[PDB]
Order: sequence, then C-alpha cells, then structure tokens
Amino acid sequence: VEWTPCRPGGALCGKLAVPVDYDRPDGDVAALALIRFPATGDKIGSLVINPGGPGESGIEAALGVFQTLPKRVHERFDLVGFDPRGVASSRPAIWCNSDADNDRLRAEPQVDYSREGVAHIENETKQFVGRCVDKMGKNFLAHVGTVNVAKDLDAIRAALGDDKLTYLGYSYGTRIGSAYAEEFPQRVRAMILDGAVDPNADPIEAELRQAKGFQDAFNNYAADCAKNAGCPLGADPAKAVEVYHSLVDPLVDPDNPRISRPARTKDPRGLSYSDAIVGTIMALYSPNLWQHLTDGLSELVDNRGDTLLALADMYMRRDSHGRYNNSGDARVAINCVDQPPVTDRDKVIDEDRRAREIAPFMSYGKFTGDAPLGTCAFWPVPPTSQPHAVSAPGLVPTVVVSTTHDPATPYKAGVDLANQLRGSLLTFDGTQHTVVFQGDSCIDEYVTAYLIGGTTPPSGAKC
Repeated sequence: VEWTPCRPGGALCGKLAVPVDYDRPDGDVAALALIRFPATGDKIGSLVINPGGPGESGIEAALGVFQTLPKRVHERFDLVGFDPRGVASSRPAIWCNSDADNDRLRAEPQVDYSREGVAHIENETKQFVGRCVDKMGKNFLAHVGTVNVAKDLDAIRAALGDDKLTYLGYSYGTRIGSAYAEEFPQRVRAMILDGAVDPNADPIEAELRQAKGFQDAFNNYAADCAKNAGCPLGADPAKAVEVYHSLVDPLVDPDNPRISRPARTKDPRGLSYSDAIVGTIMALYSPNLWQHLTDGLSELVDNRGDTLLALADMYMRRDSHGRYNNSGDARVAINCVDQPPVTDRDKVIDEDRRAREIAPFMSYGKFTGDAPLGTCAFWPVPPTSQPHAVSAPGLVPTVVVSTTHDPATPYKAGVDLANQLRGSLLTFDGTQHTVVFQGDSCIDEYVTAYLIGGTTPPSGAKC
C-alpha cells in the first residue's frame, strides 16, 4: 500500500487491491480504502478496527475512535480503519437505491400487513433486488460476504506489515472477528469484540431477542423519563407503550393504513410513522440520545416531528442535502450472503405474531395473519456462510464485551460468543449498544491492559 496524507491527525490514506473472487485471483479486482494514525511511541503494531453494520465505514469510525483513544494505546499502536469490500470508499461500492428511492420508502407508514399490504411490500423488495443486480452484477454480490471480508483482513494484516492481527470489532464487526479467528487463528495477536453477534444463532430467534432488547431499552428509557419533569410519555411507565402509541398512531390514517398523515416539520417531508419508529430505535442505541427522543416525543404532542425525523436521518445516513451514503444498500447485500434466508412464509408469519407481543412499542394495530418475507428471501445469489458454533481451537484468548441491556446485540449473545471462543467475558452494566473507547475509564483500562500486556479480565469482571 502506497500511503498519502488524507483529504484531522497525522493520518495517512491508501488503497489495497484484493480479488473479487478468491478462486479466480486473476479476475475482477476490488480496491479497499484504508486510514492510518501512526503510533506516538514504541510501536507494537497496528490496531485495526471495525464499527459493524454491516455497511458502516471503518475509516469514518477510526476518525471518531481517534478522539477517544486512550493515551497508552495511541502510543503503542497505529490506529487503522478500513472500508470493507462494497462499502463507502472501497471500489466498487454497493448501490441499489437512489436518494429518491430511499425517501419514497420512508414516506410510507409501512404498517399494512393485509394481503394487499404484503404484496405491495414484496413488490418494492423485488424492484430493489433487481436494482441491486442491475447496478452491481451478480458476481460482485456473490462475494461481498464476511467470509471474504475475513480473507481481505489477512491481506490487510500483511500489507500493514504485522505478523499477527490486533483487532477491535463492534457489533457486526464481531462476526468479521470470529470469521477471521476461524480461518487464521494462528494470525491473531489479540482480539476485542464489543456487542456480540453469535454466528450459531437461529436468525428468527435472534430477531426476536433483538425485539425484546429494544422493548426492554424502551422500558428503561421511559422509566428514566418518568422521573423527569414533563415526561412526554407520562409519569407512569407501566402506561408508556400506550401513551407512545397515542403519539405515533395518528401519523397513520385510521381508515386506511397505507395513508401517511405525517407530523409537521420544517423539512418538506414531514414525519411518517415509519420514520417515527426508526428515530425511536436510533435513540435507544444510547442514553446519550434519550434527551433527543424526549424532545422528539414532546414535539409530537404539538403535532411536530423535527427531532424524530433527524434521528431517523442519523439512522438512515441521509445528510442535510438529502444524499445517502451506501450503508443501507451495503447492509442488505452483505446480510443476505452471510446466511440462508428465511423463506418459509409460515415462520415469518409466526415471528410477526410473536414480535407484536414482545415489542408492542414497535407494533401497530393487531396481528393480521400475514407478514412479508424479508429482502433476503428474494436474493439472487446464495449464502457464502451459515449458522455454526464458532470453532477455533488454537485461538489466543480474546475479550468479549457485552452490555447487560444492549438492545441491538443482547447480553446473552456475548456470553455465548465468549463460550464458543473460550475467551474472557467482560460485562458492562448499562442500556446501550457497545461501550469500548466511549468514555468508561474502567472498560478502557481492562482493554488497554489486554491490548498491550495480554492480560485478560478476571472471571466475572464487571465495569
């Protein structure tokens, strides 16, 4: 890799060619984008991070991580972020939707699960899948999976000149982690995995555990808010779900669920039901966003939706000029090849029935007896991986950081991943998604000691 200063540090930038198909290492070639923050003291090696998603930029994440990086880590390591194949500055990038495509979906309430509703959703999905194929071609799509990201990571390891990888992965980056650890266990110097994906999970039960996570994070937010003056959800948290629906349900025409009655905003779109829900989920990633959620709900009481709409844009990565980055498109494409999709309609119908009972705050109206298949049921290329217990016997001990009320990747997922990895579990007591290098000096101390010394947290460590 030929390094260069960048387009906010002593940062250097570069590209790395990898083959699209690793069985045709002479065919089409991809170019991964890399950022690098040189160590300030005696260099142990590169610390390579990944933010998750999938579809999130590792470069963009390294720029943030740089700001909150402990002094000793920055002394001993190059901080290095990368954009996986198909993502952000890597070429070719995955694109399916235009900016107008995305807005048009987000304008719909997306709540009608009658037969006509389901047919409408599955029509938009097929058009989407066709837009992916038409812009990217089937070959590139078949090789954007984690199994091949793992192989690029070893190419990155080698190109940075490290003998063994030192790696920090968050959320989906956790799956990159275990995949690398299974194909190159003898190349792992150290590995921290924060907010765990358990690759042995049933996809439906995982989704349901996730729904339960956000309802539980919802209950936690609401109970917090109920101690505060003028809580928009009321002072009795046992009634918060109902109050919340009294605020968001009017965004949907009661005589016709396909009709949005959006809250007024200074932005021309207004606030649809689906954006209202998306902004809520966004805020339940972190108590840092609870104030914004509360503001958003308070605006709804006055039939306004500006803050909830901005939260949804943060989630959707739509900037203030209406441009989207490609994380949404990349997210879907990569998720579709990482595991076999659910194709049994009856299982998708029963999941919906259960999800409404488990996460009522996200649920509009009642169970209809029908539900749509997910985008992946229509994917034109087959999965390049599949649910299995992680098996990496020779693997160095690793740290799994799991938060007790993580809504996105629940606590028990981290416990399971640690077990399969036979590494250390470090618990954070909180309601948020991930925590490493985000303020908590305790967590950062443990992680700093592991990264430099190799010392793992004691069994039962809490922070």
